[PDB]
Amino acid sequence: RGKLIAVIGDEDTVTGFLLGGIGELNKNRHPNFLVVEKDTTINEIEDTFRQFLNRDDIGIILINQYIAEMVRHALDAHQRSIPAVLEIPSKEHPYDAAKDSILRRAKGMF
Amino acid sequence: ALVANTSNMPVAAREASIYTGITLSEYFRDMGYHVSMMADSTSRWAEALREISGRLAEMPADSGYPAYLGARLASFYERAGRVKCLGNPEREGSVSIVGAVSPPGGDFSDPVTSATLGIVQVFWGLDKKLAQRKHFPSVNWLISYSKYMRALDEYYDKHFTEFVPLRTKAKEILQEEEDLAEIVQLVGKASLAETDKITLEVAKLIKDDFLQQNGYTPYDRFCPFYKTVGMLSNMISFYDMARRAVETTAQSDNKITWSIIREHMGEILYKLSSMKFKDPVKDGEAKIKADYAQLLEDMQNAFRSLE
Amino acid sequence: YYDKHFTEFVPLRTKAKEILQEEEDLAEIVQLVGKASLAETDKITLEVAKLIKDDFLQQNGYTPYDRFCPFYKTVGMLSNMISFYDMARRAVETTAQSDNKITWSIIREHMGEILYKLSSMKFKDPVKDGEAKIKADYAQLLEDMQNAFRSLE
Amino acid sequence: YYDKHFTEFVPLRTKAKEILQEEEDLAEIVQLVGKASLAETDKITLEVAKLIKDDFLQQNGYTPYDRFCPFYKTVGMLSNMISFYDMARRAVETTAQSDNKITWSIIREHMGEILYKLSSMKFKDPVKDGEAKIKADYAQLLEDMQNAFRSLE
Amino acid sequence: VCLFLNLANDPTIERIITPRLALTTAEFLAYQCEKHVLVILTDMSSYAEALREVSAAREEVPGRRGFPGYMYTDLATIYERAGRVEGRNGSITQIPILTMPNDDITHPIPDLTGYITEGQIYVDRQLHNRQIYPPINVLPSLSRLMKSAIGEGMTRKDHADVSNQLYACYAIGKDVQAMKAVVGEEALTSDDLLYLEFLQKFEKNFITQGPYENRTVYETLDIGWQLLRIFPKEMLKRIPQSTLSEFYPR
Amino acid sequence: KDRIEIFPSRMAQTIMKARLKGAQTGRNLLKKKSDALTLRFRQILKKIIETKMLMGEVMREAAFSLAEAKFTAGDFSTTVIQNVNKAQVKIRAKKDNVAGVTLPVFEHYHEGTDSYELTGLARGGEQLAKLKRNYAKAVELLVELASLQTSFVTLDEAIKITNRRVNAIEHVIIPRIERTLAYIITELDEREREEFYRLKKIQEKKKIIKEKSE
Repeated sequence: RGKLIAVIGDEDTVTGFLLGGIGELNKNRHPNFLVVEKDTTINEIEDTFRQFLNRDDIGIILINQYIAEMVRHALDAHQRSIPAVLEIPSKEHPYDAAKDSILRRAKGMF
Repeated sequence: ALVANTSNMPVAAREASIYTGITLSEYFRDMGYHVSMMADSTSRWAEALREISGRLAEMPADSGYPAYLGARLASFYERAGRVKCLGNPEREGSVSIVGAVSPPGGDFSDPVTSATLGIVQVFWGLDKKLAQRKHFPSVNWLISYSKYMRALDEYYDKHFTEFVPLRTKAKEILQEEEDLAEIVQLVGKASLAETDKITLEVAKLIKDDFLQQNGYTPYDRFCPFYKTVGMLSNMISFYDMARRAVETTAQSDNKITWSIIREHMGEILYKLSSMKFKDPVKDGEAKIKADYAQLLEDMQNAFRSLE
Repeated sequence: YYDKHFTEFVPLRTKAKEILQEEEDLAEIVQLVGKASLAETDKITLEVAKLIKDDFLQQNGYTPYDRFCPFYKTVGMLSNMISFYDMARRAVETTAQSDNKITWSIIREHMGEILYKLSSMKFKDPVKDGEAKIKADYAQLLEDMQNAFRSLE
Repeated sequence: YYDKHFTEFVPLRTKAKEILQEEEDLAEIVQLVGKASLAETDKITLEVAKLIKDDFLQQNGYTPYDRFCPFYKTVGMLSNMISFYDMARRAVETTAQSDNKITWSIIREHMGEILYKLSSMKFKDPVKDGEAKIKADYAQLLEDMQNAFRSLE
Repeated sequence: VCLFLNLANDPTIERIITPRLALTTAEFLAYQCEKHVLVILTDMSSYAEALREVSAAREEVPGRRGFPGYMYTDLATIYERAGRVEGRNGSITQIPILTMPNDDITHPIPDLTGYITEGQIYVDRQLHNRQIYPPINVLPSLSRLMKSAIGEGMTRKDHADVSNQLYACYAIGKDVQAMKAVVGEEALTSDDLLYLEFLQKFEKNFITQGPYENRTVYETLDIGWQLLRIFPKEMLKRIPQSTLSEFYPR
Repeated sequence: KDRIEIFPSRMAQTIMKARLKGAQTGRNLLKKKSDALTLRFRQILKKIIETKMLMGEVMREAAFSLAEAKFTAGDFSTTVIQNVNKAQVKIRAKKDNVAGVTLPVFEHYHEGTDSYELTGLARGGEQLAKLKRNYAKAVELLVELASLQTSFVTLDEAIKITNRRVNAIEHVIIPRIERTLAYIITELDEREREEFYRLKKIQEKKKIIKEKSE
């Protein structure tokens, strides 16, 4: 009931989670997810990112790292805890490690 | 010679005791002897002096002590020193004072300890925490100081040469070990420079196998100076070699780290720790110096094998 | 004297002093941490100690009911408050580390009328009311408390 | 006297005292908090109070311009500093609940020239530049402030 | 027992000789009659007040906090008439008992006393209000001569080791108790719980005694071990393994 | 400012000593609160470092499994993306009483509304079913990772806030109490001296008067 998990990522990432049973339409026919394609621009990602951050029914957001870099300024601008944003490796992009939001919050972590 | 005064002795004797002692000291000073006098507690003397001032209904000054407390202490210590004696024999001698201070509460605000510290040129600040840790002698290190270092530079240069830069580096290492304490607490030696790891671990080596001394062992009852400087020389030489080994290779590709140094030449770290066991009673000056020279060579070669 | 006539006062006196001192030490921590973390026994001590401070150690000496409180009544009042303390402490510690853990919130909701009665003892008004009745009324509070905790456990 | 010759001086004197007192009331707690819990209305008070302290209350008596401060100049430059206070405080009070709040950082960057000009108001040398130029100059700063606010809010 | 009573309403000058008469007897009994004398001087603070009264009678100008400038030597004159002497089998010990005005150890009376005595027992108030008797706080107390008082041939081999470990355990228990008040019971680990168990049973079994139960030095040590056996051997860091193997089990 | 500005007195001396003891106790109790938060922070940060590593391995397996489903099915992704209505997985907030401070955590909630059952593409139901499970497991781990990060959030602020208060007690409030206490002590000795002076002159005047009478 309480909170949904929003996903902003590539075609396979979103498809996988949707099969995972996560994601749904609100009463306004809005989807708590975005598929980011090669033709998707920065304003589209940022607008979606912001709407999830300002949407009180979301909370955890799952994004691809390569996207995290594309709109990275928005990831440090918001410092809260409901909107926990987790950065994941895309099907082909390589495993994340550096530029983790948390490793930045705490500079004492491997 | 010993002068004994307990707290229930006549106040005139407790106040006069300190001057009786130094008068006996000067008597032998005039013979050409070197005399070392210890006042067990100059705070006990100051208490006796305040009592007499009270009995005489004198107006009290700072913290209740007589106005002349400082003048009496200053004229006490001024009587010590190296002198040219009277008389045609043209003899020389000295009186040293190693008087102790024990202010009520352990504070340094008491005029007696404050005045004493403004007069004495060396302070061997002791601590109780070190004693609780069984580390002896219990020397605080950060509080202690000596203002004779310049006066003795002529002696040290003439007879030993390398002693002075060694004691300078030793204090720098110990002070840095303290300065790094906050970084270590917040890091755990993980996000820490390899050069700082050398400082921390070598500083420990110094604290353990040099500054610490076990007077209940027959080999460590007395450490001749030539042995003290020998021990420090090899430890500081190691420090410099370890710093160079890391720094000259720290660019890229193939670097030396403390984990490599420690594992690679553990026998050298052991031999350095073993140096305090060279008993001057059985191993003569030439043998101890020879063994210390061998460690110095073995040590430099151990690092050489890494480059 | 106390052991000859009452036999109950001496141990009540000891426990009352323990509670008041324990409250002072807990008060020092609450002022710092805001009750963020308290043991259930500590929560009882704080509330019983307030019960004592407000409804036993506080009295208006210009009122008929508290112009003079006869000793049998003073010990009567304390006897019930201490009995409550021991039973409330036993209940939460006995059921601790189990399934049906009892807490203060359950006790206060379960037998709220018992705390009201305990706080009402100062008003029994001696001399206007009789000695035999006041003692009997305090006995009734003890029976009501015992039934309240028995049904809670 | 003040009402007879000036009138404007007295309400300026009162507002200046209130600003300085509020700054002290805040400084006591800001030292402990670290400027984390300050409202935008409080940050304006703190910075205007600094403006008053550094540019109004202190003067270098061994200079051609601060060796003597004719009263009309003291009240003139105070009027501007207080006028800024009221306009800056209003700017945030009318926007804090809107879709864009004029926080200190917005007014500070927008009106940085006004804050510097206000600080320069001491450097008027009343012997070289007489009353006519000083009053005209102070009037110009007031106009500059009013125009900047109209473009800001 | 040789008992001297100087009552509050007795002459104040007699209060001054009272401790001198007690020690005068103690010196006779101890050093001339070859026996060991324990001298207890109760309420030295009341003595100090009587001494101030005598000073006023002499029209002497009061010193620090109203007391004579010679209060230091006067206390030493009384206190130091004790100890062992060469060639005789007697001894005198002293346990002066002093009320701290306004509970401030800085006051000249406890300050001048402690400055010329060897450690302190120190009776607290928190332990008293908690209805612990005796209310003696072991953390601020000290006996400088304990190192020589105890050990094989004087009490028992393990005396020194039991004392040091109990002191550390109580100090830690108090430290853990302070932590518990902040983090709660669920935030504690097993070692912390053992220290809390020790703290509660230490005060209830070891310190709390009662006025008519006489615990000899060997029973006191046995009680210590009963509390120490709460901990596994590896946590008793201040007791050598040889001592643990001899005394710890059973 | 520099002193509490309480007039020198024995009453003020007693109050300052009690005030100092209180400040010292508060410093130590808050320092212990910080140390407990720091261990958990380092406990929770260690968990994030461990959990993050696992996340990598788990997501890799899910990504491969998706490729396997695609191999059989072909292009199911369009149907899944367009055919979305209700969620089967939802997250509930829960409270974690880490200390006196309470930390917000996420908890996985298997609400239960049925997901889309699709055998339309090559009928590759076995691979799609394994794929659902692989991601479903990934989500649960991510929920814990999100709490980890959110817990780490409420903890970094709690540590900085507690340490700031501890630092102020140590650097501002106690130094000020100690300066006040030392000030009081000095002023009290100054008052004692002037009383001594007057008494000395009184004793001397009495002696002078007595001599004149003889």
